[PDB]
Amino acid sequence: ETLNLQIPSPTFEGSTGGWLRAAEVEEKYAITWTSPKEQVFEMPTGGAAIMRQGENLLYLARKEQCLALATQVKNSFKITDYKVYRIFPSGEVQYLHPKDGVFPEKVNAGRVGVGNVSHSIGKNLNPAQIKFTSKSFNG
Amino acid sequence: WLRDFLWAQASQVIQSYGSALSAYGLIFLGAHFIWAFSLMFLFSGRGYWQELIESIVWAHNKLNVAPAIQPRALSITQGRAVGLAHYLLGGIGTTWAFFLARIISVG
Amino acid sequence: SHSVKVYDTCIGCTQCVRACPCDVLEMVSWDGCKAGQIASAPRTEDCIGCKRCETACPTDFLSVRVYLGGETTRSMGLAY
Amino acid sequence: MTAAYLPSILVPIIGLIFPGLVMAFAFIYIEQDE
Amino acid sequence: TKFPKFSQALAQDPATRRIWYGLATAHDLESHDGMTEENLYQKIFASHFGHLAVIFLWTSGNLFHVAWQGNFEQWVLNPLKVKPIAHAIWDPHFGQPAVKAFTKGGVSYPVNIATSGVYHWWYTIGMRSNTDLYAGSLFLLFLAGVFLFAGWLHLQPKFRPGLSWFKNNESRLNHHLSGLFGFSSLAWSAHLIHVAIPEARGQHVCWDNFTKVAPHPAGLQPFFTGNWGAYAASPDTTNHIFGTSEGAGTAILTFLGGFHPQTQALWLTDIAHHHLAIGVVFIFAGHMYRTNWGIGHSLKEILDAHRPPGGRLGAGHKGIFETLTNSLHFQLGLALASLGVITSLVAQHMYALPSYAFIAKDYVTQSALYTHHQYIAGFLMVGAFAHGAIFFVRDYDPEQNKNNVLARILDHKEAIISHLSWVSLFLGFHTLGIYVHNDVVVAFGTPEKQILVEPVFAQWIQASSGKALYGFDVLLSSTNSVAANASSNIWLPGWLEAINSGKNSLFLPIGPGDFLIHHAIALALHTTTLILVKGALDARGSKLMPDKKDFGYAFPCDGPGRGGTCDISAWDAFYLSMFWMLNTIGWVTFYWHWKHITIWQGNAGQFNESSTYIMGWLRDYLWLNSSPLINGYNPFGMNSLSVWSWMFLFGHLIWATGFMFLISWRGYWQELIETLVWAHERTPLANLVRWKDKPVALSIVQARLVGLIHFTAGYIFTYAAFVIASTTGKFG
Amino acid sequence: MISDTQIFIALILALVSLVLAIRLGRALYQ
Amino acid sequence: FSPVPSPEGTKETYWETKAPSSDVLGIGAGVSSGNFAAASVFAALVGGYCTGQVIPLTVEPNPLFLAGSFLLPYSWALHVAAWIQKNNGK
Amino acid sequence: DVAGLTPCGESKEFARRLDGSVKKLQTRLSKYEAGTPPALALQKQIDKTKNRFDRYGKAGLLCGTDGLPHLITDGRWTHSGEFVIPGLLFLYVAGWIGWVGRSYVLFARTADKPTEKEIIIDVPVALSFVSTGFIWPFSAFKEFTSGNLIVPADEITVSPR
Ligand code: CLA
Ligand code: CLA
Ligand code: CLA
Ligand code: CLA
Ligand code: CLA
Ligand SMILES: CC1=CCCC(C)(C)[C@H]1/C=C/C(C)=C/C=C/C(C)=C/C=C/C=C(C)/C=C/C=C(C)/C=C/C1=C(C)CCCC1(C)C
Ligand SMILES: CC1=CCCC(C)(C)[C@H]1/C=C/C(C)=C/C=C/C(C)=C/C=C/C=C(C)/C=C/C=C(C)/C=C/C1=C(C)CCCC1(C)C
Ligand SMILES: CC1=C(C/C=C(\C)CCC[C@H](C)CCC[C@H](C)CCCC(C)C)C(=O)c2ccccc2C1=O
Repeated sequence: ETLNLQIPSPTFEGSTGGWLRAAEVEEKYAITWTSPKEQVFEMPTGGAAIMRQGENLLYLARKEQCLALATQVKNSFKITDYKVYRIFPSGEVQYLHPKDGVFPEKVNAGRVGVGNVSHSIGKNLNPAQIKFTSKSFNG
Repeated sequence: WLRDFLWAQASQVIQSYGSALSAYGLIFLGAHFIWAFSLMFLFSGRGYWQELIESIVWAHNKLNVAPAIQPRALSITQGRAVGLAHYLLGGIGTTWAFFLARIISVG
Repeated sequence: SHSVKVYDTCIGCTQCVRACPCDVLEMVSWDGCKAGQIASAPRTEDCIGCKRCETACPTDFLSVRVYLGGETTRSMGLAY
Repeated sequence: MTAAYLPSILVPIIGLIFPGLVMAFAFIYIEQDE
Repeated sequence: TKFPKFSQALAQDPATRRIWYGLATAHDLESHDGMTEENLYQKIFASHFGHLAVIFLWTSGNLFHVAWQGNFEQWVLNPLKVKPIAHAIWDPHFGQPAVKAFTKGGVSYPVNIATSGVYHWWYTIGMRSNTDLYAGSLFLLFLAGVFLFAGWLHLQPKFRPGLSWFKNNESRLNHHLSGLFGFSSLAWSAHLIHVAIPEARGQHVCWDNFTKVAPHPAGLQPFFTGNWGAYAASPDTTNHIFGTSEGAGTAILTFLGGFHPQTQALWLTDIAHHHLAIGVVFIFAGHMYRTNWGIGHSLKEILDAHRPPGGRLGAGHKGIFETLTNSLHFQLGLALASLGVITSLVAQHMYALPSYAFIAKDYVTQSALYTHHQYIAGFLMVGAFAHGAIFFVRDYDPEQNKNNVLARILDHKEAIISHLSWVSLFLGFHTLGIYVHNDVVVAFGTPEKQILVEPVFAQWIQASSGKALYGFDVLLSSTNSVAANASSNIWLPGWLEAINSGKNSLFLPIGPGDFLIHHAIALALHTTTLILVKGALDARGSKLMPDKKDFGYAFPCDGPGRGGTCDISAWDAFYLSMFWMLNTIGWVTFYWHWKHITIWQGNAGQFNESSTYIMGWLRDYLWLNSSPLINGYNPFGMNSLSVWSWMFLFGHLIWATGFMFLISWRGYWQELIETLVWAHERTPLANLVRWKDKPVALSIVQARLVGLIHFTAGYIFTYAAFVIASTTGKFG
Repeated sequence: MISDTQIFIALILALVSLVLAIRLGRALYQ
Repeated sequence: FSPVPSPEGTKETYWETKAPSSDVLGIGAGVSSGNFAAASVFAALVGGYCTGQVIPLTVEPNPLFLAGSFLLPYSWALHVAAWIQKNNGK
Repeated sequence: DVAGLTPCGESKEFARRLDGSVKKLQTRLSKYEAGTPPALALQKQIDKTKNRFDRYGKAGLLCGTDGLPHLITDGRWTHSGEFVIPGLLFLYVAGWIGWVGRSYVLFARTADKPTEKEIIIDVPVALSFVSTGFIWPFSAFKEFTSGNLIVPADEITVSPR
């Protein structure tokens, strides 16, 4: 499951759009995927890179940069074998996406609903009733 | 620049009424107007104008005269484009009237 | 973080989940609608507040509602 | 003017030292974790 | 990480946004973390003591700097010829031409000439020397300290008032009407009778002798006999020289009407009798409400009983008492609306009926005071509507207000907004149409084709008060009318002289230019009201954002969906109406100032002929009067109007800088700031220095506020420089 | 005219007002 | 949001009937409608007479005529109280 | 006369307006020969200026101190041709335009594609409507009393509050 750090990266000539000091002191994100070919893609941070046949690995500063590349590869090259990780400066690696092996738009058992409100949006509480009270406006 | 260029040389445009250069005198004011009118589109946002249009639509609904092409406030991009077009028209038009009345009178 | 709510008018069209750029939303099972599924927001710490989910939703007033709240490095979209 | 030395004493202090001191101490106060 | 101590959401922001938002939300105590209502009302009480102390320190400072550096004693000898000094200048950036150029006032040092009118005010109320100005400054310094101490004391645990005290409306109303309004009006009548009027008649009265010097020769015996009319006998003659004994009478309570002929100001005995009568009426007003002894009215009962039986107002005012007492924003909106109307009355009634001796001959002071109080009025009037919007969002409860006047307002809000939209368009189309018509017709050489409407309704109102200029012969103008005959014994002889001399600003003559500008002012008032009312009534919800109340008062937008929702918050309607308030006060003060400077030359016909088209306003007001201002420095030298000449340009700069925040928006600036963050991290010798807070672009709402502040500041500074320098340079 | 000693009396009372202003501000700040 | 205090003796004054309850008259709750109607007519005539006697106001007026002129606005409130009591059966 | 104004036929400043306006044209005419097109044009302007001033003098207009005609709009019948009668003419035309446009919008609602009728106008039907507007006060008032002008409050969409 865990990120094999030794995976070769896509060939790239470098750019100024990559990650900065906050990546090595706050968090960095990684994306891995399998390619059937040695083909050109566009980096979220800049110009063009070439993905190597087999397994690829990138490091990006934002999670959204990892997911923007993931949508681009899925539509352009029909690759869905992408895994997104969060990596902390302690060395600890956090698997992120897809979170339980199944993509979020496909249903899965054992997913518990978070954020679900039992009434429609117009049935919320007016601000005055919950003033100087800790009670939430969602009913 | 304020005194010896704009103020001193705007004498011919602002004193032009009743002459053949009174057209430049009118276009000077008209472009000053259009320029100011552009800032209504540049400083405002679409959501205010859509909610104002809702109350005007209500008054048309009351008299059974609502249109079948439902009125909308202009898009965010079109609001920017209308503001920029009227800004450019008013600023350039004011310079055009000032330059032409000044140099026709003195040159 | 931002706070994202899903109200029970959700028809289970999955459009918000496909539109979300930061994997905040996912689909869970629910017998309330014809599609048998409702959106859920388990990962709101990653919500940047783009409101692309709200644009995607087709119910009359949005079943998904994003409430912009406290700002973080994640919700500010800062790569520095 | 009576006590005419006072503007030449107080105006540099009020106009330079007083803002330099409040900027320095406000900067320290707003950037402390505790 | 701990500056916004009142907000844990801001104190954990890692950007520069934390500093900005923590400073801008500091006084909104209702939103601070862990705020109860008890603690909210006690902090408001103490910070009201701190504000009162700030006002007393400002007044003591003005008195001190005039006592120390001014020429009050030289001005008091010859008030029409000497120019009052505000304070001295010590600026080490000055050159010797600047030091010499500002050395006016009859003194040996550079000085600012005061436009505040405080010399005329302190002279009229009794002050004659520098030492009693200094005594007054030390008294206000002491009072400022006393109110600072009172604020600190009422935050101490035994002296913290309870919520039941803060919401005892009946007692507060009784004490504020009979003591704060009524008794202090009666005491100010006492000051005028005992000090100001004797010193207007040459006799010094101070704390050293005021118990042995009677204000009246008879002396408090006619009052205790019912012979009150003995205090009106022998008023000041029309030959009275203010400050001296020549021509002086002995009356202390008169109703002469009109102006003192030499000071061109209202009689001091009229002002003293005014404050006596106001004091008695307000003290009577302050016995209306029941406190502890069983007489008086319950406010709750009066509001509950005023439901018209025809049912046109629904449930009437039932439940309004609870909402007003609980809501501080409703209280703020009522107080600010009420205060805004008064400061507009202050501006209108002090130029037409001046009370200070030798004022109205100082044109710069009259222009500055009118402009100042009309701008304060426009700000107060905007704030009243802003806090009414905050009331509806935050404090309004629809279940305690079922079928009220408030709920029925929200039930026909669309009708009010649509009608306001109609009246604004009806005024705007035709006022702009008549102005543009006149412009084209004058430009084509044919001014006799102009549409010139005579303002007959206002001229008829002037004639009803006795103006004999339009031949209307109605009421007071008619010599044999019930109105004229009723007041023939008292006010009518003096008032008729005042209103029918063409040498003051009491009921100024009007024509077609006054008609057109009054209609423009009406359009501006309706449009500013439309944005503020639409903002208050759509604050809770609309069709674009029906759940707008869940998001608050100030939020950026709801995003690009549903067509786009920029500027959808109620705060954004405050923002949009601020431009229209500035436009409205602009049209009002431009009108006042042009009409007054043309009258002050003796060339009222220049306003009469040029005000009916817009080129007359452009060349004969802005362009013509700009020339002394923009020549304050030039390549040939400088004079004392150089500072206003600089402030004028300063005002043009800030205003234009505001455009940058209002036209260009966040996404552009955030991408620039990201290229600068990269450059700092990659530059050697500079990347040794690191930010504690991540540099980000300003927020959407913050940038709207920053652009509004820059716009407004540029507006104020530019107009202040023009109105002071043009009046000073012209002197007329 | 005003003597310098009178100016010094004004500065003493304004200093007392500054001390009371700090104490009120600290009470308000908590 | 917290209990709003009102003075002791505050009662319910909301009415949806033809006339308000007699409690809206305060201390005049027990006066009959005939007595308000006659007092209203009396106060209107005396107030109008005293007002008429001092319409040319002078520096020395009769003080009693001044005080008696205040009966004209007071008579308006008196006839409103007469209508309230007559429609309450008093 | 009214409001201290002077009838334009005897105000001397109106006479100076006419004289200065004609001298301004005559000094331009002094630079041209008799039968030339600029001379003919300026003489036509001089005649037009004189005609306008003469007509205004005999019309009952009231000039001010400036000598420019002023309009009285308080409602008196001696001055009804300056605001009240032009206003009656305006309200007839404006009510015509409103009645005719409302009639076309109600026709277009009953069409196959209602929004195609408003960008591509049915010109014979729209001309049928433009002709009907001459009796708009009676048609619109009968429309009102028959309960067909005003719609009830519960068939109108409103905001939540
Ligand atoms: C609100 C009141 C006020 C204001 C705006 C001013 C303004 C000024 N004073 Mg000051 N002054 C005041 C009250 C005030 N005075 C009082 C009450 C005294 C008597 C103790 C003095 C005594 C005084 C002296 C002795 C001198 C000045 C001078 C000056 C000038 C230069 C600034 C300076 O050196 O400050 C110095 C001012 C002080 C040391 C006095 C303390 C200032 C007050 C009491 C504090 C006010 C705080 C305010 C309410 C809130 C500020 C916070 C703000 C961010 C909201 C400037 C015109 C100088 C001058 O004449 O230069 C030409 C100078 O030498 N002043
Ligand atoms: C608010 C009041 C204020 C006051 C009293 C002064 C005072 C002065 N400025 Mg000005 N200045 C100000 C605001 C002020 N500045 C602002 C807001 C700006 C930005 C627009 C400027 C920009 C400015 C420029 C660009 C220049 C001055 C100069 C000067 C000096 C006058 C010229 C002279 O005689 O040279 C004699 C001056 C000296 C011999 C040098 C004085 C050095 C001081 C006394 C050392 C003090 C140590 C330092 C303050 C430690 C403080 C730490 C912190 C707590 C403040 C004088 C020191 C000129 C200057 O620097 O002169 C060299 C100059 O070139 N000023
Ligand atoms: C000179 C500048 C200017 C002008 C004319 C206007 C005009 C108007 N504003 Mg705007 N506004 C401005 C600046 C300006 N604003 C600025 C800077 C702000 C701050 C952001 C605002 C903010 C603002 C708000 C927030 C609101 C307004 C409203 C209004 C209306 C109020 C007056 C009225 O109802 O009837 C006056 C009508 C007119 C002046 C229209 C002019 C008639 C035209 C020019 C006809 C000419 C047709 C011509 C043949 C076309 C030629 C086209 C060519 C291609 C052939 C009106 C449309 C309010 C509104 O919409 O009320 C309903 C409203 O809610 N304005
Ligand atoms: C909604 C429109 C509107 C508004 C806000 C105002 C506002 C004002 N007018 Mg203006 N006025 C208007 C319409 C309006 N007027 C019209 C249509 C006329 C007739 C030409 C006038 C004629 C007029 C005169 C002569 C004077 C004012 C003056 C004033 C000021 C004082 C108040 C007053 O006299 O009210 C006037 C209010 C009305 C006349 C009520 C108008 C209400 C209706 C709905 C407007 C439409 C009527 C309609 C088109 C006419 C019907 C048809 C008829 C021709 C047969 C104030 C600025 C006075 C002033 O101080 O000038 C300096 C003044 O002397 N007005
Ligand atoms: C013929 C159609 C028609 C009718 C009957 C009305 C009727 C009304 N409008 Mg609406 N309106 C229309 C078209 C129409 N409008 C159009 C095309 C626009 C877009 C410019 C608007 C924009 C508009 C606004 C912004 C406002 C109104 C308002 C009003 C009301 C008061 C009168 C007024 O203010 O006029 C104002 C008229 C205009 C601003 C524009 C009219 C433009 C032309 C002259 C009319 C349309 C001609 C149309 C093409 C007819 C073709 C007929 C043919 C097919 C046979 C009234 C309910 C006001 C309101 O709600 O008051 C309560 C208001 O504030 N209207
Ligand atoms: C906005 C604000 C913020 C927070 C909330 C708030 C508190 C309510 C509010 C209030 C702010 C307020 C009210 C601020 C008030 C600020 C004030 C009143 C500041 C006064 C300063 C006076 C000084 C430094 C004079 C010192 C004189 C000296 C040392 C002379 C001494 C001497 C001389 C030479 C001669 C005599 C002998 C000696 C003694 C030797
Ligand atoms: C937004 C909002 C939401 C809900 C809460 C909220 C805060 C309450 C609200 C704010 C509302 C606001 C901000 C409301 C602002 C309301 C204002 C400014 C109301 C102005 C009222 C002025 C009046 C009635 C003048 C009357 C003069 C008269 C009768 C003179 C008469 C005359 C006399 C005697 C002498 C001359 C002759 C004549 C002419 C005969
Ligand atoms: C006034 C205004 C509107 C409302 C403006 C509208 C609805 C335009 C409607 C005007 C009429 C309907 C057409 C205008 C025709 C004119 C006579 C000129 C025509 C110019 C050519 C297009 C023909 C917005 O939608 C808006 C959106 C975003 C930022 C600012 C604003 C803004 O300021």
